[PDB]
Amino acid sequence: PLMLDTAPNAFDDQYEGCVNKMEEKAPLLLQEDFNMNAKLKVAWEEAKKRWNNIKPSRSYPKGFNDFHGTALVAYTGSIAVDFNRAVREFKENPGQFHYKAFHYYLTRALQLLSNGDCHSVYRGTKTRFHYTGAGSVRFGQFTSSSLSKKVAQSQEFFSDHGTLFIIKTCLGVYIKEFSFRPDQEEVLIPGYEVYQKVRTQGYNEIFLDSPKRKKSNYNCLYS
Ligand SMILES: NC(=O)c1csc([C@@H]2O[C@H](COP(=O)(O)CP(=O)(O)OC[C@H]3O[C@@H](n4cnc5c(N)ncnc54)[C@H](O)[C@@H]3O)[C@@H](O)[C@H]2O)n1
Repeated sequence: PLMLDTAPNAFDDQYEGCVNKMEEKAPLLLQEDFNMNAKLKVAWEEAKKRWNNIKPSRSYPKGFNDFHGTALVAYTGSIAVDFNRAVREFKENPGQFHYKAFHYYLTRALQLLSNGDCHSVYRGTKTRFHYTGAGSVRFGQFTSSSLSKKVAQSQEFFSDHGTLFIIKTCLGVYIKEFSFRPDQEEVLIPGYEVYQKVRTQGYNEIFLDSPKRKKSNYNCLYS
């Protein structure tokens, strides 16, 4: 089983106060990430082509640029697992974090896309999660969920050995438009959202309620 807690070791940068500085420095940071992360570079190049195709269909929040769009498209792609792991295990050995720019752009994409609306979402997993009683919960990593319980419980994401999270999120963003899917009705939740009410029901249902945005352990680390 995996532990569900406040994600004390996750890279949870919210970039409070350094957005202008990051928008200037992240392009350089991105080249650095790529130079040491071949898988990310490939996922990004492929996502940039798809973004090019998606972009004309609609308008995006002011300040939302191609980096934000390409990061989000890439995330719904195959790179999510490796990225999330790197974020989750950050504090462990923060010398080899090669998603410095990627983490910023994806974080900023969701910040720009989130109006504040709250959602009832569901997330299915094939690995059992155990709440270790910390008092509250943060996912740490960016966390995918769906507006549809059907989707969350589908064999694609869930099995009896895993967990179904029933979540009320107010920072999650409906990113259907961006996904290589998009019938997954995905709501992407930032890892720094805190759920003040945690309730386990049965062996595989975890209810996460009372979301709140709280300060992160890291802030503008690479700015
Ligand atoms: N899960 C859903 O219901 C759902 C709805 S849309 C969606 C899509 O699924 C794809 C992958 O997303 P996902 O977030 O499941 C990938 P996520 O990084 O959760 O991968 C899950 C695996 O990573 C490891 N892991 C995850 N969390 C932890 C943890 N807290 N501690 C230790 N190890 C952990 C384990 O191997 C776990 O099985 C994306 O394309 C996303 O768009 N998933």
